[PDB]
Amino acid sequence: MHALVQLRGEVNMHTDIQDTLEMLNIHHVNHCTLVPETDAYRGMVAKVNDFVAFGEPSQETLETVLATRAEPLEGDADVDDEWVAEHTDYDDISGLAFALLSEETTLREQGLSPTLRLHPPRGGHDGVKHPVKEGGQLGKHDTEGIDDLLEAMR
Amino acid sequence: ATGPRYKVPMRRRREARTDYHQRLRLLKSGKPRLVARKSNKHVRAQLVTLGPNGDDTLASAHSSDLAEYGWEAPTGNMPSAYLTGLLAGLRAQEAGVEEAVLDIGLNSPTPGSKVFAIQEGAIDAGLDIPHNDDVLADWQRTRGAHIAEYDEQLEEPLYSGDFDAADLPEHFDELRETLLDGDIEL
Amino acid sequence: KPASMYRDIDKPAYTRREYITGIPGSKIAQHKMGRKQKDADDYPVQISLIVEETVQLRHGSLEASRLSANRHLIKELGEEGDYKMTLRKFPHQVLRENKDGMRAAFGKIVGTAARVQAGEQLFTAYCNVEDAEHVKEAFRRAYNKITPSCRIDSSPAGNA
Amino acid sequence: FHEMREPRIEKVVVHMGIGHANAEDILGEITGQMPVRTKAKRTVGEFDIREGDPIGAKVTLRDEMAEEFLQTALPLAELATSQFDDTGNFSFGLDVTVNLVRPGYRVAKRDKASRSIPTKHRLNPADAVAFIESTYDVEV
Amino acid sequence: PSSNGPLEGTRGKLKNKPRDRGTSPPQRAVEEFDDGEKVHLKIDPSVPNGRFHPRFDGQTGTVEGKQGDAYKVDIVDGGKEKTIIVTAAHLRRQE
RNA sequence: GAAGAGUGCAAGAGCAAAAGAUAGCUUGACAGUGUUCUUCCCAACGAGGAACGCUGACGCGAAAGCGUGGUCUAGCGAACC
RNA sequence: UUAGGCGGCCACAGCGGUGGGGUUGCCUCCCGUACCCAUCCCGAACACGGAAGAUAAGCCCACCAGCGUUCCGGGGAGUACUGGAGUGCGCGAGCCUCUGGGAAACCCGGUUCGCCGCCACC
Ligand SMILES: [Cl-]
Ligand SMILES: [Cl-]
Ligand SMILES: [Mg+2]
Ligand SMILES: [Mg+2]
Ligand SMILES: [Mg+2]
Ligand SMILES: [Mg+2]
Ligand SMILES: [Mg+2]
Ligand SMILES: [Mg+2]
Ligand SMILES: [Mg+2]
Ligand code: NA
Ligand code: NA
Ligand code: NA
Ligand code: NA
Ligand code: NA
Ligand code: NA
Repeated sequence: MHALVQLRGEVNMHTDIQDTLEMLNIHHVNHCTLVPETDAYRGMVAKVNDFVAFGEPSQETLETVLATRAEPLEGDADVDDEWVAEHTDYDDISGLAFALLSEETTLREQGLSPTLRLHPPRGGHDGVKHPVKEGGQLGKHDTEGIDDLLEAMR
Repeated sequence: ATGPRYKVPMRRRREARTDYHQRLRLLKSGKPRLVARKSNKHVRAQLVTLGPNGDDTLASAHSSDLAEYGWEAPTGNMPSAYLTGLLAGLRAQEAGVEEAVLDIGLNSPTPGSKVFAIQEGAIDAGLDIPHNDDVLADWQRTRGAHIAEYDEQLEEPLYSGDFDAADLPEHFDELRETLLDGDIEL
Repeated sequence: KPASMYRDIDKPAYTRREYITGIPGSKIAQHKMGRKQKDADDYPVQISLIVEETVQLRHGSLEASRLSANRHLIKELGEEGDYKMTLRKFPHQVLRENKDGMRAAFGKIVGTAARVQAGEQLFTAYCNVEDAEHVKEAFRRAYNKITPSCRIDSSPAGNA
Repeated sequence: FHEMREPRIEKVVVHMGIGHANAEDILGEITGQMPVRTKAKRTVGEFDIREGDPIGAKVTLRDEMAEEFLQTALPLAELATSQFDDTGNFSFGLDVTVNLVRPGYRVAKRDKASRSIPTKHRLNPADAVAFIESTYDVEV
Repeated sequence: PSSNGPLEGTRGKLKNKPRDRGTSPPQRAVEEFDDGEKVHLKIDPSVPNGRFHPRFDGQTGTVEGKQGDAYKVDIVDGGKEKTIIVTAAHLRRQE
């Protein structure tokens, strides 16, 4: 299970690349999503590669982001342990977070919006003109790397 | 053979056994074929249909297992041929087969030949086959008359292995009647 | 005319003589020099001239540089010295020229040129260890008369 | 093995290459059977522009007709070494050709399951001279 | 295109590879298909008759009956539906 | 000696117990009416063209079968009179 | 299939080569023209009639890789070419990094001297 974050805008983006982002439920810059690692899903993120940031987040980090940025299918409402408990098949954020990482359920299945709308990266990111290997922020990241980005977009 | 760009004929073409141009025209009818084939000593008749992995033979007869009903004479002749066709034709009617198209392979359509005799037999056995009466030999030559008249010019007995001297087209008649019976093992 | 007009590879391959008529003859007198009866493996040293950029060299340039290099080997080794140089390229690409304005602009045949990819050996000489410095100088003059920069490279020769 | 390996005469082709025929009359009386016309292909400067038209005649002799004829033809010629085919044939002269080969030849001349005769079972230049010289005359 | 005939730009798709030269096996020319069946369209260079327009080469239609020995196969060119007359010599069962 | 020959004419493609050659016979280069594709990729548009059927009458073959001109893509023309 | 007939795939099956096998069985060669039929001339062939002889051809069986073909290993080669991205380099023709694919020739070594279906038969 990987985490996708849109880091580059739509203007001048190939139409078919932008439509993939929309199929993966992301419509704006700084919007995140969780995707199971399958042959099909893997094809979609490779195509989006040069406009996103992805990787496998740690149990904790995911919990923090879920705590802070997750939302229900409708309305504001804080998604906390109590909320999770009264609406999900779990007991707390952690139970949800564990099931996600293990690809046992989805945010939709539990009645939550598929998208985590993040805040801009505190202290700024590593640039959107180069991949991670060249000192940038685009492409596949480490678990440490993805956590760094997601925790900054707390 | 000579190189990469070289063309090697289909196997049954190298073997000089199948006329593919005639075979196709044969298959276009949609009906099963009546495979009329001869040998120096024998004759053969098969009823073949098309199948996913190769032809399926639904019925057949050989001039050898002819004697099984009464034969005691040569098998590479006219009387032999007709009777083998009728035999095969009857086993066919038994399998639920109703019609066929004559397939003579690499033989020639000479009037009054053995492949035609084979064909007449199967028609007599009750099979619906496209033919032309005035191409089939006259009834007497089928019986083995032409051969009796040959030994009529005796001097030196025609048949080595004794079956008789003047030979018997009557044996042919005995055999035809034996097969026309309904009980007979097929 | 200037080589600036034909040095780059910016057109399709135009070599089919079955559709091109009136192609000028090549100015390249000979491709095999020195002692053609002797073998290449019969020499201790072997130095080739390597082209550094991917370019097109007209037959006029091939003749001029081949000439001015071999002319040196003949001057320093003699009309029958012990060596053998090789121009391993032949001019296949046919050249046009629009010599009315831009109306019906397909040009007429004016020449021929050899296409050489960067890293390929244009010339290759074979000589003994003594004459090794002459072949280098002959090549120095040769790369002075062709478009690209060149590397004089000694292949089999650890007698340096 | 030897019986089904011993040489025989397949045919003797007697032919007269003329150029435009009136020679048929004699070619039949020398052999015994009917002759056949001979046409041509391609245009020729020697006034031979008409493709299909009479030029020569021939007669292919088989069995008795062949030997009986040879019992007069052979004596009329002088056999030589080079005068022999690689397959074991020979021509001399009006021309007279003799095709020889062993028993299992029908295999290559029949229609069904026909096959080319193996190089081994084929007659040889030497095997020919022998068999023929062994029939009323001398070799080289 | 310098011209607009049916065989324009068909040098590659309507030419047999050397080793496949000559007459083709009767088996596939007499094959039988059922309605609703999915079939691939591809002309056999060796078979002259029963051909369709070369543009359609590479399609995958659906058999919807027949007209004589030939078959009526439905396809969608771009966004327009079309019905193609074609013999089994130029057809193959999908899957 | 699997194809370089030949097959009317450009070029590309097809063809070997043939689509080529020879021989013999025959006039299907037939009348009537359609389905489809093409003309015009997708996507509307005439004439023209082709493939594939049906009805009718025939040619050849033992028969399956082949013949809606020439192996395939050029050789074409509205209304009014 | 101890020798047969009809086939599918249509060279992995081609080219060439060695060895083995048949009395009333099989397939052949073979023997022979009164007939059906036949050759623009020939019972050669086509066709008909038949077994004195043979296993030398063909055929069936076992087998050899020199040529040709199929596939595979290692090497060439993650090379050549390439779909997405870059305020990366170069005067420029052009190149390079990241991401996703990925070759041909050739050398060496294996492989391949057909597989499969139906019918009949000691
Ligand atoms: Cl047969
Ligand atoms: Cl069409
Ligand atoms: Mg909402
Ligand atoms: Mg700030
Ligand atoms: Mg920045
Ligand atoms: Mg092309
Ligand atoms: Mg036509
Ligand atoms: Mg007017
Ligand atoms: Mg033997
Ligand atoms: Na002008
Ligand atoms: Na220079
Ligand atoms: Na073919
Ligand atoms: Na029209
Ligand atoms: Na004539
Ligand atoms: Na054999």
